[PDB]
Amino acid sequence: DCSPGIWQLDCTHLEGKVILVAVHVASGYIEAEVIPAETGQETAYFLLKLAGRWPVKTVHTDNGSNFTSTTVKAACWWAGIKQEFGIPSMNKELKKIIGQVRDQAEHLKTAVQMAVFIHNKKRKGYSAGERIVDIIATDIQ
Amino acid sequence: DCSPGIWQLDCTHLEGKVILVAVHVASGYIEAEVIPAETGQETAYFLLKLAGRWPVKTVHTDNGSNFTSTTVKAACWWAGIKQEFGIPSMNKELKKIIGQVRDQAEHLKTAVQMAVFIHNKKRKGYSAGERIVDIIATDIQ
Ligand SMILES: Cc1ccc(-c2c(C)c(-c3ccc4c(c3)CCCO4)c([C@H](OC(C)(C)C)C(=O)O)c(C)c2NS(C)(=O)=O)cc1C
Ligand SMILES: Cc1ccc(-c2c(C)c(-c3ccc4c(c3)CCCO4)c([C@H](OC(C)(C)C)C(=O)O)c(C)c2NS(C)(=O)=O)cc1C
Repeated sequence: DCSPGIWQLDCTHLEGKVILVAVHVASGYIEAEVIPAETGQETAYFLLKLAGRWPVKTVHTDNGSNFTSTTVKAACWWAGIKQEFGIPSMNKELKKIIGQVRDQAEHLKTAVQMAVFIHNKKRKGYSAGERIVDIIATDIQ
Repeated sequence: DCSPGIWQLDCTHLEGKVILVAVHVASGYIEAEVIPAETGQETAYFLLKLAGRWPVKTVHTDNGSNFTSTTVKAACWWAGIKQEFGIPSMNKELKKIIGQVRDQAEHLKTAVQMAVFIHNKKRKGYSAGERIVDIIATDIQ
C-alpha cells in the first residue's frame, strides 16, 4: 500500500520468546519489541504506545485472532484505530539483522532494538526512517 | 533550543513508580514509559529504542548522574549519541494529563501512554506530533 496511516502488526518467534513487529506499510519503517507473552494485554499496550507516537489510522495483521480480545478492542476504540480491510516479508529481513548482531548483546530484546536501529537507518535513495517522516510531513502539509 | 537531534531525558515519580520522560526539545514531542526501577539498564534500553525510531544526536538531562553507568555509555556509544552541553517543564504538564485520565485505566503505565497520546496530538497552530515530523523532514530535505 501507500496510505500514510496504515500499520502492519504481527508476532514472530525467536529463542522461545515472542517479538511484536509493527511495519509502517508505505515506508517499511519498523517498531519492534520483545513481549513476555503473546497476549491481548501486550498487543493493546503496544498499540497505545504506537498510536501516541505516530498517526495510526488502520492496522492490518496476518493473524486476525490477534485483534479479537476486549483489551485490544479497547485500545483501538480509544486511539480511534480501525482494522485494515484494504490489504488482502520483513520478519524474514529483521531476523537476518538480529542474527548478525546477536553476539553483540546478552539479551534478545537488546539485539532486537539494534536490529530496528539498523533497519530504520539503512539507505535503500532514503532510509525507512527518512521515508516515514517525509510521508507523514507531505501528507500533513 | 531548536536543533533537530536534541532530546531531554528525565525520570519522574508517581504512585511509587518511576516514569522515564523523553522530550524532543524543538517540538515538545514526548516519549514516556513506566520503568520497574530507576537503573542504567532501563535508561540504556530506552535510549536504544528511542535512537532506532528518531534521529537522536544529543541528549540533555537535569540529573547528570543518570548517564554515568557503563550500560548507558554503551548505548550512547553504539547509537552514536553525544551528551548535550548546549542547554545550560513538561513533567508538570504530563502529570496534569495523567491525573485527568487516571480513572480511565487500571495501570499507571496505561494512563501514561494515554497522556503521551493526548499531549502529542493536542494542537497549540500544530500539535507536537506534526511539529517533530516537519522539523525532521525539513532538516532532511
Ligand atoms: C561492566 C559491564 C556492565 C554492563 C554490561 C552490559 C551492557 C554494556 C549491555 C549493553 C548495553 C547497551 C548496548 C549493548 C549492550 C550492545 C550494543 C547496543 O547497546 C547489556 C545489555 O542489556 C541492556 C538491557 C541493554 C542494558 C545487553 O542485553 O547486552 C547488559 C545486560 C550488560 N550487562 S549487565 C547490565 O551488567 O547485566 C557489560 C559490562 C562488561
Ligand atoms: C472484560 C474486560 C477485559 C479487559 C479489561 C481491561 C482493559 C480494557 C484495559 C484497557 C485497555 C486499553 C485501554 C484502556 C484500558 C483505557 C483506555 C485506553 O486503552 C486494561 C488496561 O491494561 C492494559 C495493559 C492496557 C491492557 C488498563 O491498565 O486499564 C486492563 C488491565 C483491563 N483489564 S484486564 C486485561 O482484564 O486485567 C476490562 C474489562 C472490563
